[PDB]
Amino acid sequence: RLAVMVLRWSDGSYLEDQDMWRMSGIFRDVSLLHKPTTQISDFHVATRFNDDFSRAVLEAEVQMCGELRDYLRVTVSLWQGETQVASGTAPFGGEIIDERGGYADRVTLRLNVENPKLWSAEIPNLYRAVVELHTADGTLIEAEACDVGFREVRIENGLLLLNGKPLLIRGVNRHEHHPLHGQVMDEQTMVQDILLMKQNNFNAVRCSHY
Amino acid sequence: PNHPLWYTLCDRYGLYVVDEANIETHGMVPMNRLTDDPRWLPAMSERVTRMVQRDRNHPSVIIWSLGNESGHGANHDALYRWIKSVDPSRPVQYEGGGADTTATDIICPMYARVDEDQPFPAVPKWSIKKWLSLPGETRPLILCEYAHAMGNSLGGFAKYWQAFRQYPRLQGGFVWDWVDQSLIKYDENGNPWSAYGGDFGDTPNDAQFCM
Ligand SMILES: O=C1O[C@H](CO)[C@H](O)[C@H](O)[C@H]1O
Ligand SMILES: [Mg+2]
Ligand code: NA
Ligand code: NA
Repeated sequence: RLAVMVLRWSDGSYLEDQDMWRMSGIFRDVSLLHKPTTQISDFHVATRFNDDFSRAVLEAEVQMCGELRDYLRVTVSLWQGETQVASGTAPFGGEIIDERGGYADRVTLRLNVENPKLWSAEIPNLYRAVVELHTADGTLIEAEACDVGFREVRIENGLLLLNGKPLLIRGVNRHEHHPLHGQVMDEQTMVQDILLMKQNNFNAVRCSHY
Repeated sequence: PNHPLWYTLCDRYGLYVVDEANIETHGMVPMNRLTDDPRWLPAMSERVTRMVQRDRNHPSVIIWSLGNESGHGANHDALYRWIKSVDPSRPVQYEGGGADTTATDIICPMYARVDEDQPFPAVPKWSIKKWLSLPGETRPLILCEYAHAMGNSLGGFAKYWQAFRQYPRLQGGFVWDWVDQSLIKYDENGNPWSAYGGDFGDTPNDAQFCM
């Protein structure tokens, strides 16, 4: 039996003075997750490109918690549909960063990807990255994953560029609101909003203000 | 370069002067055919250097000009640098080749409009408000020529000034121009009348475009 005492007001309220309905309660999903003692505690995915985006390097930094051993390994494989385009395996122990050494509980995989399909609101090309925590000899401990969008966002010479091209933001601010359920969001409402936004030529949204 | 007395009078009466080298090759095709030719560098340099050596002590002169309508050639970059080198007390400007080349410290377009762009190939005349904020541009903008006062003209003059006052980097310009270039001729009765292009048998000529 869980017992949750939710307070409407707290010092946290001072930082939540957004122009909207002031409500309270457990308005988002509550779930139970089970992780192995030796687990993936965090992972970052980055994509760098060459001048003409004809080549890319996907770097995945993976962090673990628990029993650190020489047999541990991390394998990051990249998929395009059911086709594995790239894959890298390595043991833990990041590069040396300071006089005390490096992160023995971390590893960074670098995967080369030629002529990658670039992500944008125009064409949302996505790849699937699977992060496997396992023993060198083949035993999977646990796996995590995310959709990877190959795109570069940078500001150059005063212009915001996406994959090297200047963006023209056709955006709108969107609060999480429902006339019946309040600030509780559901998939159907989210999908409806996105379809309506894209149907009306919007390509961007700002999470006002949270 | 003007008659020497002009600067003395501008010094004493108070007028900011733009001293310009006697260099204009507008009729060439392209406009920079000679200014980009190193063989014409010597003749051009004398027109710039001898000007600076003559007028550099005049306080009314606040800006040096490399000339007018001669496109943009390497000779302009060289002479631009020569002046910056011998006299760092005054900015150097030049409109040829786009009004914003490497040969000018000031974006000095001619007849660039306030809000409307004129996207000419290679040498576009952007609306002055838009010119200022082009990616990477940081220089001030002063039109070397604007509000062409030919005949019944100067319509929209107020639009320029509303912009000059609102935009810090839009610091004005020079109207084109001061006085009609008409010449006096006399009829049979001996009465005087104002004449222009072609009234002297001159041809080809561009008629009233001198007024
Ligand atoms: O400045 C604003 O204007 C909007 C007015 O509806 C709303 O209050 C936004 O949250 C606030 O950022
Ligand atoms: Mg507010
Ligand atoms: Na101004
Ligand atoms: Na004229």
